[PDB]
Amino acid sequence: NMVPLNPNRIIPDETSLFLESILLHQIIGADLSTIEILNRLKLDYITEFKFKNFVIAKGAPIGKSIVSLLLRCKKTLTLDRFIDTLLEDIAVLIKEISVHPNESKLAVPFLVALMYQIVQFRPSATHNLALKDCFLFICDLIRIYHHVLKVPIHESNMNLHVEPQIFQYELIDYLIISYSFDLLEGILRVLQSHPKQTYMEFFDENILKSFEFVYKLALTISYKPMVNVIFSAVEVVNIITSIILNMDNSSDLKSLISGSWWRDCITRLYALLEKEIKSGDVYNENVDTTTLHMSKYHDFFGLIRNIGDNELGGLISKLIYTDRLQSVPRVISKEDIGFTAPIIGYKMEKWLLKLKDEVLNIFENLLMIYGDDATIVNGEMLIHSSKFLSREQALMIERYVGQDSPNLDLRCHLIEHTLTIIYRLWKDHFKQLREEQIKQVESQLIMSLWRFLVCQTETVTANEREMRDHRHLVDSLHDLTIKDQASYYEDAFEDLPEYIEEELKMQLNKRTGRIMQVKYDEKFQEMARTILESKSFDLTTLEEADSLYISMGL
Amino acid sequence: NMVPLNPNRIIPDETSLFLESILLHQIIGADLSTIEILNRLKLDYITEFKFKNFVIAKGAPIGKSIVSLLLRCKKTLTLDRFIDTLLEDIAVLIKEISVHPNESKLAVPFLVALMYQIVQFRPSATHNLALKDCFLFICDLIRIYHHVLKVPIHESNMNLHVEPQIFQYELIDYLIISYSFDLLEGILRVLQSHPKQTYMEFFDENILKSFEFVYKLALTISYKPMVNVIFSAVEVVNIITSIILNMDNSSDLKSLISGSWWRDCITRLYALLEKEIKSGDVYNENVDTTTLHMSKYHDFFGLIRNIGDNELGGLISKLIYTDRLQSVPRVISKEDIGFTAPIIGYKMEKWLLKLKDEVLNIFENLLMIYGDDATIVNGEMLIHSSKFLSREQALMIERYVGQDSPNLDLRCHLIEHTLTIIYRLWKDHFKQLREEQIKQVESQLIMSLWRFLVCQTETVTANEREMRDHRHLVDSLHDLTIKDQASYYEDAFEDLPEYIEEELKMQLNKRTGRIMQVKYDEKFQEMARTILESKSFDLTTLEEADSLYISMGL
Amino acid sequence: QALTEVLLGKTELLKFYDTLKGLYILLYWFTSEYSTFGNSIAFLDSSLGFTKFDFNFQRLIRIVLYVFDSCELAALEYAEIQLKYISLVVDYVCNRTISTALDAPALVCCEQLKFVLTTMHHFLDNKYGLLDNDPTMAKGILRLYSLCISNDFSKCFV
Repeated sequence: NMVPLNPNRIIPDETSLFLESILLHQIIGADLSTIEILNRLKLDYITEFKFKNFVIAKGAPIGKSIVSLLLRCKKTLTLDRFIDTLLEDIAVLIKEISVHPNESKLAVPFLVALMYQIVQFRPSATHNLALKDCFLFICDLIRIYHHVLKVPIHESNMNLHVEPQIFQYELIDYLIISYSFDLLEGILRVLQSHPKQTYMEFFDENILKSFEFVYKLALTISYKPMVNVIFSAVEVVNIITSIILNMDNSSDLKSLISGSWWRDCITRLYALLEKEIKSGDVYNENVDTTTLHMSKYHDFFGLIRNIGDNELGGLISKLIYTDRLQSVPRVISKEDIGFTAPIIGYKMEKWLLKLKDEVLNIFENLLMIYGDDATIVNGEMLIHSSKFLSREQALMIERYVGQDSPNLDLRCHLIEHTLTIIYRLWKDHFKQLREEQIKQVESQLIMSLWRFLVCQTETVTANEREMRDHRHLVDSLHDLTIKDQASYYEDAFEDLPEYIEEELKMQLNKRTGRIMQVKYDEKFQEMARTILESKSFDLTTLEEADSLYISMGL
Repeated sequence: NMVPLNPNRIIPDETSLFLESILLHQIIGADLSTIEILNRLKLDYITEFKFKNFVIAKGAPIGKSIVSLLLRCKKTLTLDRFIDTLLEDIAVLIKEISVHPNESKLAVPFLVALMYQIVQFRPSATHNLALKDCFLFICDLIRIYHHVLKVPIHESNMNLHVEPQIFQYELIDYLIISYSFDLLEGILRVLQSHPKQTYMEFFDENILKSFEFVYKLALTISYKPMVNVIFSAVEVVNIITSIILNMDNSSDLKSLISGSWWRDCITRLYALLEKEIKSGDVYNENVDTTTLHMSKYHDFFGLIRNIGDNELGGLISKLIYTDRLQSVPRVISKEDIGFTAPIIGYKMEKWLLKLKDEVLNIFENLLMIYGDDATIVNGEMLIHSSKFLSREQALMIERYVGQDSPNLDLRCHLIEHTLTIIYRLWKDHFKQLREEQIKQVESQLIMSLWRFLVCQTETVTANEREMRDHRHLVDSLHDLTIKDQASYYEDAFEDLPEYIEEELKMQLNKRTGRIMQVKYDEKFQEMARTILESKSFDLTTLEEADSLYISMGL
Repeated sequence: QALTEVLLGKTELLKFYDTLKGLYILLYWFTSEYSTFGNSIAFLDSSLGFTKFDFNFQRLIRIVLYVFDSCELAALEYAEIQLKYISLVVDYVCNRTISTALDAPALVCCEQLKFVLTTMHHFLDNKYGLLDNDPTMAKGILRLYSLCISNDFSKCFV
């Protein structure tokens, strides 16, 4: 009854698979593979490079030197030694390509994306000290590429837009910055995949200091923000707080952490969360720090997620002449880019709603870190989260219910989740919640609770019949979604046995009610009830609470 | 007592090893790897090529299209399917690069050498129908590249050597022809390595017809012979006759063979063997058809053997501009090539002596094929082999004993082996040996036998003492050889226990006697005795034989 | 043929040993130079450093590499017989050189060079052949580097 083994198990050579994946690695949008674009590269200022038998001549094909290193170290090293050999060698390559005044850095984005593909292929064998070395290299690499995330808010009155309208250097260093932060995110997720005993090798003070500088560089205040790198920079902090939660020896990590790092992160998180998401001025350039707007001149996918349309895709291919060995960039006139469909705006809104979800998610995570009170568990997550909850309910009701965009459901899931972020902060963390700050938010908290307490009346739904008319009114988009899923992409969605479309005509209807802002879930109504009704704080008196009960009836 | 197995036997991926060997494959002499030189290749006349998803654009990097095919078929095929996929695809590539008037064929030598590396890597998996297809492709490929081996014997009186002194097209097609014949040799040795039941899949009439044409093209008569392709062409016939000997069903092969193919091969073999080997005019250009002279304008190594000095290897590197994508060749002025050491001449003599050894070796082989008599077992291997034996004894004694070149021992091993070629032809094949042709060679046969029967006197050696003085006189070069072997390159040649240099003070002495033309081996003396003394034919009468016995004494 | 049933593990111990040893000596006879074995034997029939024994030997050496990866034995005598085959693989490629007067003996087949180089490299990569006061692998490495001092094959060595 024992299953018989395979006598000729062909375990594939994992470094051969890794090498082949390197060689055929191509980013999404460009014509040629990344290695081949590197073959189309030289460097006519560094007339010789060598670090460890990694000789690059003056007019040498750079990717040819790469593949020399690749094929050489393939015969020699095992997997992790091959990896970190490539990591440190291409790191030193990126290093002295960077630190030179006259040198163009066109190889650098492809080198960073190449190195990302190197890292993320097998995280099981990728070594954490190599992660640390590469990580600190990307951190001080971004403080080298310094002036990108520090373009000022407004131009001068005489800051002329007369210009050669060039885009090649801008494309180079936008890809450098974006791929760099993407690589930081990749390092930390593969370091997350490394086990829950093995972090102190990665973590020391220099990790936190370098990331603290580049984090203030990323979530900027007096400069134009790059929404791309904002995604990465907050996903980093997500991975950080996640592994702090999921290790046993969180004490060494939090003792390494100074609370200045916390309270400098949390202010930029608040200033991020107090921004707005409006489709009609995403791809417009507008007032700063209110509109996460994803500028037209940096619009591609990225290494992890495919964040935009990648209008710059063929422009990555036209960065090079593809019939020639060069280092200077091929031309991109800047304004040739650029009315068909604002679905681009809707999916960019979908990304930004997932972003604010991640912001309140890491708020949740850090509260679960500091179950105890601290400098940062201090009450401002009543204020800022309550402001967010109140605004994304009020102008939800004013603006969104009946706007039939696909983003309505996630935008009203934001309030559904930050209700619990209010709730467990209220119940389990009342000890720090100061008497002054609750009065700083006394209107909006109680009103936001009452916007769920008004939903216990239940005089809209009461049936099945008219509710599906209402979801024809507002939720035809999810009807399209579920017909496409039921028709193509789900095994269980065919030949429905008259118990599961029963579940459908329960859940689509409660979902479209949750869109229509009446008839939330009773547990969320109870969570809003057991803060306002709760006598932990005098939110209302009894002679003021009935003034709100009459505003339902009751 | 059973040895334990290995639970994690890492069988390497053999196609990964094969692919890596392709990618790092570099010919001996050029700077870059072969694939990397192919990366510097385009073709601006065939504006698009495609055979089986093998799209090549106009200015496309050709080796990039190769490595696209390589990495694509790596993930899909097993080893033999990967091989013959590459074989037919690069074959079609070579095909339409050839059949075009305006097209330069610079990719073709590297494609042929690449294909050779493809074939010879694993002969165990390489399939014989693919060998047949590739083989016929190389045969009609050489009849395409027709005029190379058909440059006339002499130039005209007004055939001016005013010329642009270009060498690049000459280098291209000399490498094409030479690598082509080298590939033919490789196909037939890997086909030899294929087992002794599996030849009829390879062999049909078209094999023999195509090779018969290219063989008459190779061992030319009215044209200037390239010695390189003569080596390959006779090694082909060696492999042919060898597998004819080493199969059981030789009858189907010899029934496929018409005797015209034999008697057209054997005439060119006779005309080859009736040439001379002289060091002082190897690298001179001289009278034809007597001096296998290995012309200066084709002097490189080749794919199997390293036949020359490879003066042209740096010129193979300088065939391309290496910083540029091109198809036209980089410049080689023809006479920049070209006093230190005629050791180059001595080693080229060593090659040519091995060549004539191979000629008489395949004579031996075909006699052992036709133990029975035929059109070609017909007596002319008394005449031509006896002429060779007599001349390489006579001017051996006149010219060589005391010339202290390293080639003396093999030049007098030629006579030692063609003595047996005479001998077993005499003993076992007397039935066809006509009464007329023995009188055509009556002088030289009996005189050649007498030059061994003079060595039964034994009045030079008789001791040890003076013989080592004689090997100081003529055999100091083998003393250098055996001191280098005794000092570096033999395990058994240290701490000699007084039984093994006892072998040396016999064998160096019999070797230097065999050089000094007195005191051959007694078995060779007996073989020369049992032809002349033998009454199978009246070579001498008894009253004429004593006239030769008195010329020793006796 | 008997080499293959040590894969299935039912092989003996001394019969294993002298099967490997008899394989080794049958290799060693045919790895000799052209002067010892001439054209008397039908796979050494071809001259010019280029025999039928070439590719069959390159087959069987990969077969015994596969057998050595198949077996798992750290015996002292197994290390002793393990050094023997790398001695044989350097002796196979030394004697087919042209063997001139005082210059380094130039090879004939760069493929046979690459075969012995990659063979002893794959040998060393798997921690194979370790024994006390034994200069055999050192001799092989030094002889092949002496072949590849400064010729065109030095890049082939590296």
